[PDB]
Amino acid sequence: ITGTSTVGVGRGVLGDQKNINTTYSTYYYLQDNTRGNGIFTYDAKYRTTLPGSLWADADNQFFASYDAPAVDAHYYAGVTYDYYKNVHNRLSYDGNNAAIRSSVHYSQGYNNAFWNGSQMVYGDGDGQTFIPLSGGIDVVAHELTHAVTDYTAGLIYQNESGAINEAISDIFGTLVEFYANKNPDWEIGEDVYTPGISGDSLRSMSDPAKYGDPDHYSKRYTGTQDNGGVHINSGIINKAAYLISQGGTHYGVSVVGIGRDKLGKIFYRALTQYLTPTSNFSQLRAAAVQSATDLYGSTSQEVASVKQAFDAVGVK
Ligand SMILES: CC(C)C[C@H](C[Si](O)(O)CNC(=O)CCc1ccccc1)C(=O)N[C@@H](CC(C)C)C(=O)O
Ligand SMILES: [Ca+2]
Ligand SMILES: [Ca+2]
Ligand SMILES: [Ca+2]
Ligand SMILES: [Ca+2]
Ligand SMILES: [Zn+2]
Repeated sequence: ITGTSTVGVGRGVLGDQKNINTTYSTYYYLQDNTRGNGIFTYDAKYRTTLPGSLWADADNQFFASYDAPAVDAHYYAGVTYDYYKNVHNRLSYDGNNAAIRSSVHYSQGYNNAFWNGSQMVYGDGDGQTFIPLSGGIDVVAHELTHAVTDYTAGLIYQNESGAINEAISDIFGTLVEFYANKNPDWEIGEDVYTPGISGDSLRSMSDPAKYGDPDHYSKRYTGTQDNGGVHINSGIINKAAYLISQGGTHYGVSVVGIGRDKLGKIFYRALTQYLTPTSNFSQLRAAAVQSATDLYGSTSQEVASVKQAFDAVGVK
């Protein structure tokens, strides 16, 4: 809508207070005009029709329980946008400042989230397995990254390419988490998962096997579930990414960590320059070393660490 840019205040899923960019026109809307072509947050009102209606508030104060998820989706989207802009010099997911849209309160007791090809969607969870998904910054960034991937490499959502697609989302979701410095970790969705059970998480990048995910190419899932295990085999790449950044010894192979920042640069470059819709793990390996090479030279430690990492997860 057309109106006056302003700032509201509200409480997020975790009960934290924060300021949000809104737009004033009769009502106060969850419309952030400060970022690219804007960030829009909608209310799906427990239905499945999208996107629903642009979030309207009467007083610019979002302290109602029903508001929480909207606050977070809106806020975290902004943070994610900033990350891409500040860090990778990317303007929105399309690189052309496309408007970012999210819908919350999707369905009833919906334990998931997704990028529908046009926007982000978040369920509220059943309150047992999950709480409103937008409460996790890694989650929001994961979703937004799916968009980035779509506009770039276009990795098809199945089998190996789909696993890569997933890993990308986990990696960047994690990097964004570190970027915001919000109790950063190498875990996925710990903030909205099992309300419930402390210390747990949906996925682990540092130790995927902890949750039954493969951490070695030899343990790759080859069935048909999960689109051919896109959310499973991602653990392999996730583990690799972890090693590149943090370093360590996995299956007898030692990897010298190069740090988060370099990890991001390397992966972003691979994503945007070398990956294709049908790329596989092995292709991912080549893209990654090519990027590092481009960035730090063939004889660099960076290239070295990338190689060891892939070796460590049995990806040649
Ligand atoms: C919390 C976690 C990061 C959320 C992830 C969502 Si997703 O974007 O990877 C996949 N979402 C869907 O498949 C929703 C249905 C759909 C809509 C449109 C097109 C295709 C599918 C995530 O990792 N989800 C996985 C784990 C769940 C327990 C949350 C999963 O969906 O398997
Ligand atoms: Ca209000
Ligand atoms: Ca965390
Ligand atoms: Ca996390
Ligand atoms: Ca938990
Ligand atoms: Zn995903």
